[PDB]
Amino acid sequence: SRVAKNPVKLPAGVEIKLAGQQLSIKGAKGALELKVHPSVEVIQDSGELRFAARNGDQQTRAMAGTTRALVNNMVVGVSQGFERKLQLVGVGYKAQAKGQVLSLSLGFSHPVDYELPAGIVAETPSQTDILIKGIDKQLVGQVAAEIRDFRPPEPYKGKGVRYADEVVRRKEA
Amino acid sequence: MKVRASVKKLCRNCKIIRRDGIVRVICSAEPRHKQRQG
Amino acid sequence: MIQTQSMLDVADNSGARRVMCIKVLGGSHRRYAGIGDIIKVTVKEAIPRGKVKKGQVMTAVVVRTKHGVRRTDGSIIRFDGNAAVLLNNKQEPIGTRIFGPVTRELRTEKFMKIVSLAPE
Amino acid sequence: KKIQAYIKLQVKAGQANPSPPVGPALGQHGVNIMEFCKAFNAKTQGQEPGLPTPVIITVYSDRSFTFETKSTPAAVLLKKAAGITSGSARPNSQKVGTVTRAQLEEIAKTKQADLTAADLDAAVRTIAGSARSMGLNVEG
RNA sequence: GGAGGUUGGCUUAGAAGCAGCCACCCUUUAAAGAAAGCGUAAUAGCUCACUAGUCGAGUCGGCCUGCGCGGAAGAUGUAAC
RNA sequence: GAUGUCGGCUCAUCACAUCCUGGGGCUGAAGCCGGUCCCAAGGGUAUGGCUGUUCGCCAUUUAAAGUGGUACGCGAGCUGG
Repeated sequence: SRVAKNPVKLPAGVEIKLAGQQLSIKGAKGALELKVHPSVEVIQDSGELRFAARNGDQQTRAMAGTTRALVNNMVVGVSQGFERKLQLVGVGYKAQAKGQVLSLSLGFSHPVDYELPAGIVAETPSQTDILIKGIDKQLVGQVAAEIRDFRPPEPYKGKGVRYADEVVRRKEA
Repeated sequence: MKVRASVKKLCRNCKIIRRDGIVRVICSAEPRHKQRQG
Repeated sequence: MIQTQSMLDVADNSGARRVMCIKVLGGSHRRYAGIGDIIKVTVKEAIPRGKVKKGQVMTAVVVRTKHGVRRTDGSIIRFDGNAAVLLNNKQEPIGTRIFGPVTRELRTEKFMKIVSLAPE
Repeated sequence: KKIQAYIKLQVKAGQANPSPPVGPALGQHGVNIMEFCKAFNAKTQGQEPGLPTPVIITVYSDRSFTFETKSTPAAVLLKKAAGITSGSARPNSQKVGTVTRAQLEEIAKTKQADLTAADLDAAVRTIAGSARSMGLNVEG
């Protein structure tokens, strides 16, 4: 079955500002998300959305699935805050957020001072945990990746930053 | 990677992807199944 | 001394009387060696008995030359005759007593030994 | 925690202390070996005591391990009815003197036939195939 | 869930479903190959097989066949429309 | 009815199938070292003993002492072993 047939069913008072060319979702708990579609057909029902497609190519059969999952992510974003759990493994490692600055201790010679780009906040409930709250998956996921690539993990000790638990392999020395 | 002329699967976990015009093999298991060109 | 195949004597007691330069250590092709540099000698003429036998590859430091050393001034010290001091496998000297003067320009990290036995 | 059957363990019936029959065979399981013996003491006097007894163990973290009532065992007692201690170098095709169905009748009179079986006849047929491990065919 | 015996034997802490050689059975049982593969090579575990929900229309491999170079690196200057 | 042949000196220019430095999958990669394969031509790339020698074998270095094309580059530029 195809994901382009299932509707959106946007919950709890989410406002659509659709022009036909540039859909604009505005809700509570963060707002101002918008996308532009190249050529699909968007109908606007009583609480759901269906994405009809034009010319039956391989490239309109592929867009209507992509633009359905992108609109669905904007609905959940104003509904729920996207988060990523990053744990720290290793001795002498720590992290502490200072407002909008995330400064780390990774066993280097000089400490790294990572700056968050936009309206996206990193909270640290521990010295070995990061929680990155945002509104869109691609911008939460990009910032979580760039922190991870400071010190990627190791098959011999595991000594390096490591997000949501199931990522790791190992071997003996 | 391991540049060949004939790529193929080795275990049950290998999926063959054609990424940017080249036939790659990525393995969700053991990294020694990673094969580049073919 | 300052070139390959430069005969120069030693300033040492245990050694041989004359040695000859065969290789200037350092860079890719260092052509000259001033005062305070490591060369590699062959032993050309030995005392009837000392410690070092004739015809043996050793390692030495250069301590006196007739071209001179030049400090941060116009003022230069210029001897007459060339002179080396043999070293061990590790760079520490072989003999006990050093003959004649040295310069103060040689004293460094690794050469506080020979400037003790120097008198300058 | 550890939910899959055929978890393999051979220590004695009432006695979990001898490790060189298994060694570190229960390390990544999580539970140390000493507190198992309170569960081996709960199933004694029928499961070939004195000799090391292989038993279906079910791993729990509540300091208790329930075992399947396998009343008379067959991994070692079928060696006793055949006449060997150590089986052949390749079982069921290399032979040292095998067991037949004429000698399986006496040992299977104590099966407690719904605890490792359902009826009495197929528990004899269970120990028919339970000899098929170690150099003992089914010859009749 | 993922087998009844049952640690599948000689062996080796361990060879047990995953040393080497193998048994490849019969059976508790909606189900179970005393194992297909990972997993501490190996102990678990994850699964796979196969059965209960969940899901509510297609799905799966192969055979021929038209057009497409991945394989494809050289010496003065693009430089085998 | 003539296109002067080997090695040396002087001066060079291009290829990349990379010797060094630069970026990097995998490892039977603990660390220091490595092995192997993709990307990269910007600048570098030893003095001697012995032989007519290129080649080689040695002694001592160095970050490294690269493999080819250019009438086996170069005599109206030199030498003539």
